[PDB]
Amino acid sequence: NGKTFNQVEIKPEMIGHYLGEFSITYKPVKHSRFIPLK
Amino acid sequence: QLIKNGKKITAFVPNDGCLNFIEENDEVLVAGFGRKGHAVGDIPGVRFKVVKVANVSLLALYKGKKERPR
Amino acid sequence: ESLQAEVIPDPKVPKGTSSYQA
Amino acid sequence: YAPITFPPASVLLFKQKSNGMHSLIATGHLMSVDPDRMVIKRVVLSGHPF
Amino acid sequence: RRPEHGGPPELFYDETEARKYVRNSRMIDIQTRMAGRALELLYLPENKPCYLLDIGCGTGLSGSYLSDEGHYWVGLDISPAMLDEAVDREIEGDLLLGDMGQGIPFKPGTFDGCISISAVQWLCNANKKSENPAKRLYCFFASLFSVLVRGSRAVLQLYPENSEQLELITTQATKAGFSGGMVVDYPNSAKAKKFYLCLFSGRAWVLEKKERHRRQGREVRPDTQYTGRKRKPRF
RNA sequence: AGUGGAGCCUGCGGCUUAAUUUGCACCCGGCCCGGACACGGACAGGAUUGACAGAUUGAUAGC
Ligand SMILES: Nc1ncnc2c1ncn2[C@@H]1O[C@H](CSCC[C@H](N)C(=O)O)[C@@H](O)[C@H]1O
Repeated sequence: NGKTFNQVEIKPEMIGHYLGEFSITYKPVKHSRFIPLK
Repeated sequence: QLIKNGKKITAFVPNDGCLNFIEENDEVLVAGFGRKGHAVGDIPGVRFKVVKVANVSLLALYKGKKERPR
Repeated sequence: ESLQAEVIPDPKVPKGTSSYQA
Repeated sequence: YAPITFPPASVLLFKQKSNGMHSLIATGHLMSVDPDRMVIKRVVLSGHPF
Repeated sequence: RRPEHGGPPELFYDETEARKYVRNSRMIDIQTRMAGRALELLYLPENKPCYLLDIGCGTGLSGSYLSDEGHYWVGLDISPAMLDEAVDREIEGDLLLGDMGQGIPFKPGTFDGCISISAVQWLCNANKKSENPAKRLYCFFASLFSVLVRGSRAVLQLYPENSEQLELITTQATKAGFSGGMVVDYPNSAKAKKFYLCLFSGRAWVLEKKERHRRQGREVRPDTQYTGRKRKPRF
């Protein structure tokens, strides 16, 4: 995937898809008020 | 505190390196600062400078020419 | 008389899945 | 770490030689007796701005 | 350009304007959002059903927010059509068809807090000849100061068209007895420029000498890092 | 006439990231080579050069 290797089974229903779909190259994005006292 | 009259004065040391030769209860020879009884144009309210300590000059101690006893 | 106490007297992931893919 | 001594006191430092003689290395006065004085070891890391 | 510049607030906010007001999706969102910041900025007693005064309720948008928070309130409005559609929305708090500049008719020390969302910028423009902007603002602020329990904060969200507007509002408030300031949340941000008037009711010597000699016009050594530096200790 | 409202696209911030380059530059892995001078070591008992085949490797290769 650019950095590491991901191991995958080859299932019979995996027939129509590329190999690169099964190793995602990016990680998902996972992303206190003033009150005056005087 | 001066010996011959018991008066207290505040005396100047040429740098902080020379002050390490001075300890409490050392006999010190003191002169005036240099403008004839007037204080310093830089340090407010000091008129005296240390000349000798333990019968050796601060110039001889600061230049390694002589050592002082204790 | 003082005492000679110099010190204190008081005492779910598949096998081949990488950590990235996980 | 040393027993309390009230100043003034003179400070002689000696290093023991192999032949048994003590060689004099220092000279001075006992400044103070307090553990509140802290020593600060400093480490400098160096980097190259490539 | 501005709703305020149109003219008399009542004549501007007619039945047509009122219908379009509640139909506007932005109006709903921005007003509830501003009322949230208003109730937060004013430091109401925490975990306490408060008694606020809606100086500019209009459609009862800010009012409905206070009802949801459990804070009972009284509305005040110059637009009859807007108050009709506010009572058609069935808001919990009571309403009253009156003028802010004229004066709030409540016992001194009755409301613990006051919510005013976009309504005080209309008092700085004399729509009639008798209308006096300074006097109208002052009278309103003085009445509010008294009506409000001495100590409770009266948050006042405003939309100034210039500095003169803000200047007038602030002077007429500070001289009426209102103390505090103004919290401009997100001041640089323009779409979030929210002005809330929170108003509670209770070697250098050698350098100078060388410049002296330079102005006198004689030859002066060039100024370097060795200008004033002690050469040595002196014995 | 609009924009500021809504959906989409894009530019600066910010957030995630190995990198999301910057006022193919970025990231993850694998090759190639990198002084003489002085002094002290090993060196014809042998210093050192080239090499088939197999393998490691994402792949092959006396690198
Ligand atoms: N002098 C005055 N006296 C009373 N109400 C006034 C006034 N000048 C303006 N207003 C009111 O200011 C309002 C502007 S809109 C206020 C409603 C608020 N934005 C909300 O929806 O929560 C109008 O409803 C108008 O009646």
